[PDB]
Amino acid sequence: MQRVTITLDDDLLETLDSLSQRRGYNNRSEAIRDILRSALAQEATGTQGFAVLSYVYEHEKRDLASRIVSTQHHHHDLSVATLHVHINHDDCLEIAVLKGDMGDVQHFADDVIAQRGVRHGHLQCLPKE
Amino acid sequence: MQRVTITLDDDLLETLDSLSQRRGYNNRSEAIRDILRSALAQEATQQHGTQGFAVLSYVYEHEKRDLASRIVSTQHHHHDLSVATLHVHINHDDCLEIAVLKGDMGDVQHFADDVIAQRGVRHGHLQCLPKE
Amino acid sequence: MQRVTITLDDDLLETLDSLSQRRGYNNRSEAIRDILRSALAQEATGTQGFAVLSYVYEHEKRDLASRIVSTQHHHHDLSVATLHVHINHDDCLEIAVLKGDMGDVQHFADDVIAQRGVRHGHLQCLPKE
Amino acid sequence: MQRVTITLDDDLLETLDSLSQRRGYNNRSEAIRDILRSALAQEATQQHGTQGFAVLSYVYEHEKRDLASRIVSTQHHHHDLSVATLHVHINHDDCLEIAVLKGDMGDVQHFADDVIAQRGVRHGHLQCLPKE
Ligand SMILES: OC[C@H]1O[C@H](O[C@H]2[C@H](O)[C@@H](O)[C@H](OCCCC3CCCCC3)O[C@@H]2CO)[C@H](O)[C@@H](O)[C@@H]1O
Ligand SMILES: OC[C@H]1O[C@H](O[C@H]2[C@H](O)[C@@H](O)[C@H](OCCCC3CCCCC3)O[C@@H]2CO)[C@H](O)[C@@H](O)[C@@H]1O
Ligand code: NI
Ligand code: NI
Ligand code: NI
Ligand code: NI
Ligand code: NI
Ligand code: NI
Ligand code: NI
Ligand code: NI
Ligand code: NI
Ligand code: NI
Ligand code: NI
Ligand code: NI
Ligand code: NI
Ligand code: NI
Ligand code: NI
Ligand code: NI
Ligand code: NI
Ligand code: NI
Ligand code: NI
Ligand code: NI
Ligand code: NI
Ligand code: NI
Repeated sequence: MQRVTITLDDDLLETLDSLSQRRGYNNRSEAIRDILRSALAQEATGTQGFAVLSYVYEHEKRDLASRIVSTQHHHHDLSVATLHVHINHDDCLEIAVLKGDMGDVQHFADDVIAQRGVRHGHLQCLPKE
Repeated sequence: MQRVTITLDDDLLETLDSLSQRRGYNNRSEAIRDILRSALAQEATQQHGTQGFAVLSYVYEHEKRDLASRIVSTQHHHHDLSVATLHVHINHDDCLEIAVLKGDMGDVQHFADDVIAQRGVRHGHLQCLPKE
Repeated sequence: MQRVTITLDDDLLETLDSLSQRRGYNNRSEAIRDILRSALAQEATGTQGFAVLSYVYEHEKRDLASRIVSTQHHHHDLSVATLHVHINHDDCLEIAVLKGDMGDVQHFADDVIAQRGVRHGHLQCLPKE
Repeated sequence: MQRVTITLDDDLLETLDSLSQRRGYNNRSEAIRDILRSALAQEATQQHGTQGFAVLSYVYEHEKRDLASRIVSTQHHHHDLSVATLHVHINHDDCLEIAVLKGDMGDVQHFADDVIAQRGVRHGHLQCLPKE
């Protein structure tokens, strides 16, 4: 067993402690060691497949409604279908199911979320494997 | 029962006959009686004061005139009637969209119009399933 | 202008009259003439395109949940994606978006709705034209 | 601020290093600090007593063992948490499904488990967007 010293800010530690107590850990190291185990295990996650793109945006702002649909049409091949739920008067929750090469999928995601007016962008890839 | 006579013009009649022919009908009363029942029956499912769910389909060419931004804005104005919308990019220009609505079958009718009656939207189609 | 005499049962006429009065028609003929106009106009509705299949079914009954998904997988090519809303504890509202030759679409619809356990089956075809 | 020392075993560490390498990290505190914040932050969005919406994705092979009938039955048991589910037939065996949920972020967590924790379901993934 090796050792590693990290520096953490007060608020993070305050939440982490609140959690280590309740979740039944003897101390910070024990609790952090556990989060690492799960997190790294998820890193066991090739060129083609499907993907789920989630994100929230406001239809008005920079005419995003039109922009995001136009964008998706430029890559309509990669697009399978898009689910959309109106959450409030301004925001919209959208989920685009994508098919094709992961490279194209990665690019598609950027065209949609890496821009002003879009929040909570999330992309899960499901490669053929 | 009760017999009723309808006054039809030469044109409307030549129509009812070629289409009834194509659809296997050999008799006008039958062709007309079904069209009628089919109508009044759909007329029903739409009444106000009845709850339920509905399916609204339609195709639109996103570019035109902010139909995307206006179609989406219209659904937000009535967000309480919307459950979720499914959109499929048909080709570089056409958008197939399907919206599930729940609530008063009446208000739904309105909603279908506010959208289906928008310059640029075609193939509109509603289907109300009263909660029974 | 030609003439056509049809026979209608009491209840239908009772609804039709209630309607002709309120909707402002002078009589049955005037009201029926109007329904015909619209109905026949809709008959202006070739081999390929998309379609929307709607229907309601109860997940339990004859294991429909599994059957309808298995069915759709036999024709997964014609299937683009399927929306599903749980309406109550027993019934489900499902809408399948279909792509392909109308012939295949017509067949697909029968495999899904023309059977016990399924209600309100509806199919709108959108051919490439 | 505050410095903390973690006791790691040779294996967990060789892991954190090859994966941090692949991801461009050159320092362990940074690799670990982000993993941590990312975790506690997601831990948050899930609390009970907060409303909102969520996205639940997962893949399943419909045949297996009535996973179709059981997955769908489970969603009906909690129908109030469901908004709508989107299903895509990946291939002759795999079903990609996406369910939108709204309500207490807490109950949602449960729901994700009742399904994601079903023999035959893989690639499960939740994303809670607290109504703020
Ligand atoms: O688009 C990718 C995702 O990016 C962010 O989450 C990332 C976060 O930005 C990243 O820092 C973390 O990785 C933790 C950093 C640890 C690395 C991986 C393992 C080896 C060492 C570095 O993963 C999460 C998702 O799981 C967003 O919060 C999420 O909504 C989005 O979908
Ligand atoms: O699957 C096709 C549709 O079949 C039924 O509606 C049909 C009805 O069964 C038919 O009888 C009527 O046609 C009226 C009969 C008139 C014919 C057409 C014109 C020429 C003469 C005959 O159309 C409606 C739909 O529009 C169902 O109620 C509907 O949910 C379903 O989607
Ligand atoms: Ni050691
Ligand atoms: Ni193209
Ligand atoms: Ni919206
Ligand atoms: Ni409101
Ligand atoms: Ni691009
Ligand atoms: Ni996989
Ligand atoms: Ni009589
Ligand atoms: Ni589109
Ligand atoms: Ni309105
Ligand atoms: Ni119809
Ligand atoms: Ni019914
Ligand atoms: Ni005449
Ligand atoms: Ni095949
Ligand atoms: Ni259901
Ligand atoms: Ni209930
Ligand atoms: Ni078949
Ligand atoms: Ni057309
Ligand atoms: Ni300090
Ligand atoms: Ni499937
Ligand atoms: Ni439960
Ligand atoms: Ni995530
Ligand atoms: Ni937010």
